[PDB]
Formats: sequence, structure tokens, C-alpha cells
Amino acid sequence: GVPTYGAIILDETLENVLLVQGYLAKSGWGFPKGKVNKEEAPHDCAAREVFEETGFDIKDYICKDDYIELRINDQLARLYIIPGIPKDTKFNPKTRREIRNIEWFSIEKLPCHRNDMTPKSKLGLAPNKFFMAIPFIRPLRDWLSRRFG
Ligand SMILES: c1csc(-c2ncc[nH]2)c1
Repeated sequence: GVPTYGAIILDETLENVLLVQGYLAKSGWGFPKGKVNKEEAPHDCAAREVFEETGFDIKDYICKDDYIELRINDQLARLYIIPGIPKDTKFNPKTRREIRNIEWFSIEKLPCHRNDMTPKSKLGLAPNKFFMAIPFIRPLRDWLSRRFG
């Protein structure tokens, strides 16, 4: 799989994160990210995808060692951590044919797993509009604990 790169953008209080909503297969809410181009450097892919999806330029704020990286079905996804972006920042995507909406969400209110259906004696998980974000929520909480207490 081609690796993906993007960002976890937080506000000044460290309470809230920035999610984007796409269309169709990407119909729920997720962190802004995308596939790396041939010969493009990881920090440059992250800034590019985040600028296309949100209109905000992170290049001056990336810290090369501050990220969370997960492998999901043998595809690597890395999101650079970008704290202290004011909640009154105007975000506007390039690509409104790809992005429906852009919003701030409370970190403590986001799920870090989906719910089962063991009320109904049925296997699997119930749908959740935060599917794409879920896998990063517990590692982000643990990384904020370590770096800021
Ligand atoms: C693939 C992309 S996100 C994802 C996931 N979210 C929650 C559990 N697995 C799998």
C-alpha cells in the first residue's frame, strides 16, 4: 500500500481536534490526510493534503518528531501533531467536490472504539460516523498525557 500523511490539528486549550467530512466511501468524519506522490517527502505530503482539504498551511508548524503512526491492513498512516491553532481560524477547502464539511470536535467526547451488538446476540460492530478517526484517539490521548500532563 502507498503510505498516507496528514495532521492532527488541536486548538489552544488542547481540548478540541479538527476533523473533515468527505463524500461517498469517505462519507464520515476523519483526520485530513492522503497518499504520498512518487519522490515526495513525508512532511511535504502532509502539508499538501492538509492545505487541499482545509485551506490552512501547516508547513511552518510541523515538528519532525511529533506524530502518531499506525498500520492498518498493511498500509502505513502517519499524522503530524500540530497544537495551538486558534478556533476562530477560517478553514476553506480547495476541493469541495471531495470535502463536505470541516469542524472542531471535543476530544473527551469522541469514541475510541465502536460499540458491539451483544444487546442483539449479533456479531460485529454498529456503524459510527467517526470510523476513520477512531484508531488514533487512544494513542493521541496517551501522547498528550506524556508530552503535557
Ligand atoms: C481502516 C481505516 S480506519 C479503521 C478502523 N477504525 C476503527 C477500527 N478500525 C480501519
